Amino acid sequence: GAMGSMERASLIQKAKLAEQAERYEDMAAFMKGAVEKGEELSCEERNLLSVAYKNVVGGQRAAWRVLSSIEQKSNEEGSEEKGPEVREYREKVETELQGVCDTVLGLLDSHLIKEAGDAESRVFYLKMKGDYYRYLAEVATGDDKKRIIDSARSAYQEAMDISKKEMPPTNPIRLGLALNFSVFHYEIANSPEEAISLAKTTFDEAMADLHTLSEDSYKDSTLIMQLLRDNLTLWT
Amino acid sequence: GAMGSMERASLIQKAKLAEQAERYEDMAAFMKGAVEKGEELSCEERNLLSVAYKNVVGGQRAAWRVLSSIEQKSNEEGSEEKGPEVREYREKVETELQGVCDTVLGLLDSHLIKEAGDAESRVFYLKMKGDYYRYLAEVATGDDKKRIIDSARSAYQEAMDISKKEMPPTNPIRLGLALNFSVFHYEIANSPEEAISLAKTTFDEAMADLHTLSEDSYKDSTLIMQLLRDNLTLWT
Amino acid sequence: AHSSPAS
Amino acid sequence: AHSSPAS
Ligand SMILES: [Ca+2]
Ligand SMILES: [Ca+2]
Ligand SMILES: [Cl-]
Ligand SMILES: [Cl-]
Ligand SMILES: [Cl-]
Ligand SMILES: [Cl-]
Ligand code: NA
Ligand code: NA
Ligand code: NA
Ligand code: NA
Ligand code: NA
Ligand code: NA
Repeated sequence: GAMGSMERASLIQKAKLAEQAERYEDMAAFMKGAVEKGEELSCEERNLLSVAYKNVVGGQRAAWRVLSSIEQKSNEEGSEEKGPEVREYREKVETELQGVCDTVLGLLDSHLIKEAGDAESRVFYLKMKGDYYRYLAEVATGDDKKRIIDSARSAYQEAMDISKKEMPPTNPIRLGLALNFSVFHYEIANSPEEAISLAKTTFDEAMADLHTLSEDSYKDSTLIMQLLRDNLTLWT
Repeated sequence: GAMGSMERASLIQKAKLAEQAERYEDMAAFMKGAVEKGEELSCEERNLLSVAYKNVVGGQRAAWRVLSSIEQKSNEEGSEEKGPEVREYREKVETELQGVCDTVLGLLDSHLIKEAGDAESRVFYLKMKGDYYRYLAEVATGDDKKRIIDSARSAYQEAMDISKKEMPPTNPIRLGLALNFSVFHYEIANSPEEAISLAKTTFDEAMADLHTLSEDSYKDSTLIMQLLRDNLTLWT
Repeated sequence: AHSSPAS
Repeated sequence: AHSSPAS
């Protein structure tokens, strides 16, 4: 509650400064503070929340992958025993990553999702819930791996159901949701055919709706469509 | 003292893992822990110490410069009053930066410098002392600005005196010391002519000693000489 | 694979 | 200006 004494508007202002300074841990703490003021977030504020924690967890995920690769190489045949240090430090990074994911999921559960009535906010937060369960799933190995995966799947599915009912196929949130659910299928759920089908249907349905858009909206939608195409090119 | 229960060798091992994972705050904490074991550092360990804190403070310096530029633009004519937030957050980053600098200077004073008898270690640590007083000077404005600058100058000068007596002109530590003292003159001490003279004499004296070097040492020395040339090109 | 950017 | 790299 270290941000409890700062005004909501000052927290948002400082989150934007932290972004300019590439101080994403600060940015996340400011936006957590803003969320804990208890008011719903605007579109811009939701983006700030997402940018901050995307960059924090992004650094942790990249570090975890470096360390996991070293750990796995240490457990091949002919590898010298180097002691517990690699495992220990990988566990340290993994625990910090899980703590960030838990923090985000806690904000969504208390009480961003329950107060989100509009499709754009509700889908945004449910996508975020899927994303941060997906990051937990990337590092999970024990008894709860399956339940973490199902938690991600359930959040993404509720978001998809709403987005398909309430949003046009070119909406960037809908597009980024489908992109990420497709990555979930490919990388987490061992369902590459589901991933490919989802990416292709999403891309084709957005293509057929581009004619309705302004030039600026067209640029926003085609940016995410190109990521879908990039993945299909990687996967096929 | 959170590293007090970990073996020195494990701290060094984990510092090297953190470097591979680009986790420089972790790396700095591991190397601080290793220093606090009380034994002198090897050449490789000194480099690890330097890499860790260079990258930590490097991120803070870059953020401070972004925020200071915003702060200065907020104080021009025709600028809207946005409240205390820019100043506050710049101060926050500045205080964290000063705390890192103080931590390094404290390690050097307790007791790296006093135990360093060889020229290569003593010059390395005195250069570091100059460097971290220089970083403090970059953000200093009040009554102690002049004493901070003189502290940097004094450390660099003692390092120069030893390096000139005890090291060849191509030694990479000697070269990087002179490079940094030249930047001190140009950017901190308002002495651009001293900066230029130092860079040119350093470069010319190393050039005349390259013929004594192996190919690998030649590569190490010419790398730093090119930075001296780059600065001279910027400054003349 | 690429996942979604922040807007 | 450039300052010294870490080796
Ligand atoms: Ca509502
Ligand atoms: Ca000694
Ligand atoms: Cl550890
Ligand atoms: Cl699936
Ligand atoms: Cl602040
Ligand atoms: Cl001077
Ligand atoms: Na208020
Ligand atoms: Na070991
Ligand atoms: Na709608
Ligand atoms: Na020991
Ligand atoms: Na304000
Ligand atoms: Na010597």
